[PDB]
Amino acid sequence: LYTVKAILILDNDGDRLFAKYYDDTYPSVKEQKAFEKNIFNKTHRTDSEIALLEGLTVVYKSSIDLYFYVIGSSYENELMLMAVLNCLFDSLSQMLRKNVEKRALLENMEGLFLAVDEIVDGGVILESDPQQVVHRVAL
Amino acid sequence: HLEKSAVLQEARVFNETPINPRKCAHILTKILYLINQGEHLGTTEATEAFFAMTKLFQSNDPTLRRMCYLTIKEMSCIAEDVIIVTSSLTKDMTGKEDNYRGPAVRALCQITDSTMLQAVERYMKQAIVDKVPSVSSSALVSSLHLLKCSFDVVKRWVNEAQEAASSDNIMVQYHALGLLYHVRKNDRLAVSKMISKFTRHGLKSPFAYCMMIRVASKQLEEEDGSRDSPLFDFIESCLRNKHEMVVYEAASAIVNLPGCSAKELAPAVSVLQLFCSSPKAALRYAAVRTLNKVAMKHPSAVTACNLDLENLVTDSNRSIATLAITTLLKTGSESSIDRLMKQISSFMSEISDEFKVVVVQAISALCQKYPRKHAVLMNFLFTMLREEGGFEYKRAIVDCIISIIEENSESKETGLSHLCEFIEDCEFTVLATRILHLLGQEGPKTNNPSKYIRFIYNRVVLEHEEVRAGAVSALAKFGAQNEEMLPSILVLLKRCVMDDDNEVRDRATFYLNVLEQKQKALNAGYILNAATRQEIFQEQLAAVPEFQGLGPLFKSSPEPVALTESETEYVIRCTKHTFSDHLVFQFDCTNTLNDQTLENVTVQMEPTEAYEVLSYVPARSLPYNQPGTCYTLVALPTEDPTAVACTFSCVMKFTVKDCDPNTGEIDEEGYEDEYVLEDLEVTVADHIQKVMKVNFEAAWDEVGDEFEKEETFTLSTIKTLEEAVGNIVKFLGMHPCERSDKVPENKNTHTLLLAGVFRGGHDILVRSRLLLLDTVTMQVTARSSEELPVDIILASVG
Amino acid sequence: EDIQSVMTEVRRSLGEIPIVESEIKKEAGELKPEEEITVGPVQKLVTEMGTYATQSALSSSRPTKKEEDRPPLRGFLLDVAASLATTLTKIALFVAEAMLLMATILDVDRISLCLKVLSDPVYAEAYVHVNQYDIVLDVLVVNQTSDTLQNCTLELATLGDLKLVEKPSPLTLAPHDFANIKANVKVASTENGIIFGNIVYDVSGAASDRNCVVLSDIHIDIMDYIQPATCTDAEFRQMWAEFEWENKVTVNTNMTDLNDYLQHILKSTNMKCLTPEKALSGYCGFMAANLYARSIFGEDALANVSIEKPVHQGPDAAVTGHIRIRAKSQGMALSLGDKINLSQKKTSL
Repeated sequence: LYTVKAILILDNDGDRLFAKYYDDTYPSVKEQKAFEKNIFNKTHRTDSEIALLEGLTVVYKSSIDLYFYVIGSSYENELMLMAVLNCLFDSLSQMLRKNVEKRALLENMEGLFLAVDEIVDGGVILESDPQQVVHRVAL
Repeated sequence: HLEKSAVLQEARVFNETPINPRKCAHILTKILYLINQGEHLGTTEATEAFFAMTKLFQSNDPTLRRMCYLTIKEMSCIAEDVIIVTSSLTKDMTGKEDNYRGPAVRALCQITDSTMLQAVERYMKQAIVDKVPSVSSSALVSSLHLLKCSFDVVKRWVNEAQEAASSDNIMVQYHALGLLYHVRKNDRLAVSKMISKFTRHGLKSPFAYCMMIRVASKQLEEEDGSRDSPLFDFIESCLRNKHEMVVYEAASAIVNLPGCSAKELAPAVSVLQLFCSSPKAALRYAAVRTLNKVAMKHPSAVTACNLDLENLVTDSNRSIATLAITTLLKTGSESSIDRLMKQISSFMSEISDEFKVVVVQAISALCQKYPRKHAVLMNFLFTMLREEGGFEYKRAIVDCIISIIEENSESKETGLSHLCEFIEDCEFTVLATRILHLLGQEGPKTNNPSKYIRFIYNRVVLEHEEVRAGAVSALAKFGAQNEEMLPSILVLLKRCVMDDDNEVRDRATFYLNVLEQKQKALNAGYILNAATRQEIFQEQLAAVPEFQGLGPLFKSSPEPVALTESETEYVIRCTKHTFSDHLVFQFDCTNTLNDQTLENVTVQMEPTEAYEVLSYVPARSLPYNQPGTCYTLVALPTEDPTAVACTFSCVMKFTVKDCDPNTGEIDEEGYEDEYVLEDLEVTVADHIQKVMKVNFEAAWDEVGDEFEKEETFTLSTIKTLEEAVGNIVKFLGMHPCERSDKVPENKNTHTLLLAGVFRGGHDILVRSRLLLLDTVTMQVTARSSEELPVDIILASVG
Repeated sequence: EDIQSVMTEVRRSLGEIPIVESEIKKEAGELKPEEEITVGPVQKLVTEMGTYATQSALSSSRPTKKEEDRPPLRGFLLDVAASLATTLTKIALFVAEAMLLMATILDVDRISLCLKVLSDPVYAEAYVHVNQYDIVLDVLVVNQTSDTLQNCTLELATLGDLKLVEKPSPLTLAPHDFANIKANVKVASTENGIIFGNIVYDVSGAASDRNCVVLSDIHIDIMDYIQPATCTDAEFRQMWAEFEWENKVTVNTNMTDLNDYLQHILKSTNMKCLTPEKALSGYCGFMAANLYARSIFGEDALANVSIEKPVHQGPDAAVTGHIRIRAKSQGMALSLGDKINLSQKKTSL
């Protein structure tokens, strides 16, 4: 619910190759990096089952190559929240026939992008399951 | 990498017709990438880009249709024109590539404007409403950003508008409701009848449920009415399904028991607790911290041990580590187990999911439950704290020290003893600064001089001009106060301990020199650093000068009356004031609606039981949420039978003027309507001071002598005072007496011989002999030193 | 005024960190010339712009502290003849022009702007005598034996910074006879790292003897070994902190004042307290005594013990002073704190 501070897909070199601040109210590319730094540096590819930072939900994940960040508020249950996060790995994996890689990332961004807008759009998750998508999309 | 430049040049690619969707798309992609990564640039170029891009648009090249959406999408609250597409939007609108249509509208809406708002509208209406769920969704999202801006344009449509929200897809159903988050922001009543709709049907989206919960909950705090059945109803509903989140959600708030609900709910909860109890919902941790609150009830507590023991045991899962601290805390602990744990902790804390942070939080809680208190623990802890350490204690210390002060701890001798020592050989200059400052104030109120000195010397012992310096500064509050031996010696010491090292020399010299400069006693001082309540109201009232008599206020209102009921636009609370001569009703308020400001305001009162009516006063202007004063004035007749208790009839008159709150307008025109004004009744307690007599014996009789009226009733269906009692103590506001007041939850006989003095000076006196034979027959006397009161009391008491 | 102008100029020229209120105080003196010789309100205005600037900056936010203000006097300091002057200052606590200038100056604002721009018969008795370095073995083997009874066996060894080194050769236990058997030990060599000594030693059962004594020693302690040694105090402090922190033991309790007591302990360990400040080991003192010593195999050991000290209804017949012991290994170091603890008092060993 207009609830994504950003969803970022971050490299684990603290880099971010995706960020959409769906919702935002703080700025700076730097501060974004800084903010990123404290937490990323700290989580350092390691993640947690759950993590709350800022009273805010941090659901983040890692892949086998990439670090997934979503920032949200601990003010909206894990199970769902994760479900979207889950949705993110999985569909990308199946559809593409391949999940995220650094390589994958490097060849083309777009698909992520395409997906992303569809799934979520700002601080409101319009959707969180693949299938609909799968049919819906045909690129 | 990113850079704008290639691309602007590269815009000439637009010039080709032989292109591949891929080829261009990529180029398009490149620009978008710089940006996805981040870019910043000029409008001119953007505008240009548009044109350039825009330029291309023969095709339906589908792919082409998307990219632009993006592109455009990039611009929304910080845009550049709107018009250009327009056609293109319409083109979709008649044009069945369904798909496409939806993305485009959506961007526009942060970017929007009102004229242009006009545009979509008949259709739009349709459109939101239209067909396949998919399309409809697309529609929705679009508003919201426009809602930022506004959305009321929409809003209006509403009686009619909502009904379509009626759904047949889950996902959708969930969605409908948030828009209703703002809908319910707008309205509460609506919900209520509404709920019975929400309540009415079982729901689809777990998701839909959730918003309701918050809400539902939100409602509950003060009570969501007789949640009994609803709460219950809900209770199942939250309770089970195939979607976990609800059960949990419900669970955390709902406890209820300090000697309260625990019934089913504890079992269900237990099913859950246990069920969760290994990261099903790693959620479980948070809850214990507050969401599902714990501070227990006594047998209840004992039961809790096992669950906490699992976490305590497991030591893993970030979600686990946190959980360990809250559960243990909330439920509390025995000393003994702590011991086992201290060792566990010894390893654990450093990183064990990065335990230190949870722990600092835990620790902050520790400092609080014992902030220098269970000092033995504080010391055990202290030893341990320092010990287990790392370094990370310091941070904690900032809290801990603070805690100790909060108590203003008293096993300081010991507490301090540990602190002092350890800190010495637990280092960090920084801590010292803080503590110094505090200590600085405290000194000889807590004695133990030799020790304290003993310490102090040590603190200084350390090098640092700076470290040294603090002992002297702390000392000033101390010195000045002196202790169990200090003044003589205090004088001796500064002498005994002295230093060179220039600026360090200087510090000694200077303090001295400073010392040198004031009489040390003085030195220390500088450096170291009726005509009631209601009468006041008679005066407060006095600043006005339109009077037509007043007097001095005698007593004031026994109860202020809201003259407009609850949360009304013209919300009124009124207070009534009595003087020996006049009574003023001064009217307190919040011309409520931001709709209105009321102007040309005066207050009518029309009376039944006497007062001479001098004037109705109103406030000149009353804007929203802001007391202003209006008054109504009377002079009080005192020696008449029936002449100061009155009910007065109220009608509010005003010329009603509309507001723009943004920036208003205040103009001569606007038209009146008048609204009913609530009654004012005047009491026998706005006027009276309740008393004890100057001469009861005599007075008691005497008051009879001159004054006395009577009423008798014989009570045959009820043999209880109590009804009578409710009207009399309370109406008169006087004292029941002659040690003839008291009755337990029963009593055989009762007299109130009762007192206070009425306005206009003279007194109003009452004797109520209530007599129980076993019927009650009773003699009520009112006797008075004022004529108007005897008739009055008999009435008034009712 | 020359000085004043210079100060202002230099101040302007700098800006990039510092700390001084103290300086302000330093220029001022009890009295001093300021302005023409007086320009009253205008002069109050004079104080207001020059000082305000210092202040404006002051009012602004910080990084590392520079110094938390304690300018209480600072306030008088800014605002018969002497008495009159004082009164004027209190009241305060051309003029118009000065005030205006101060306002203009008002330097956090400036900083902010800059930032924006940037953006057995045989009885043998023996004891040890350690006579001067040399730990020497008094042995009485008295062979009150009925003959130079046959004797067993003895073995040499590396020892610590010592090595045992002599045996009187024969092995008879001459009848009814008393003998002095000397062992010199070699006192500067043989490392054996069996600390505190306490190393097993053999006298053997090897001839008119079925057994004997195998012994480990005990009786080998520190307090003695170390000699006093000395330091420059500033450096010392620095060092004190710097050293092998890792040991401490507490002083608290005795039979004496630390005058006699301290002397006794000092002599006992043969070690140094480096320096006094007369603050007073008498009226109380509330003295912390710094002690240093260097030994025979060269460890330097550092102490700060901080101690209450005897004196009627004032303080000291315990301590509750902490003896902070630094010696490189904690194990000897603490042990030293103990050792001293043994040393501290005087009672039945």
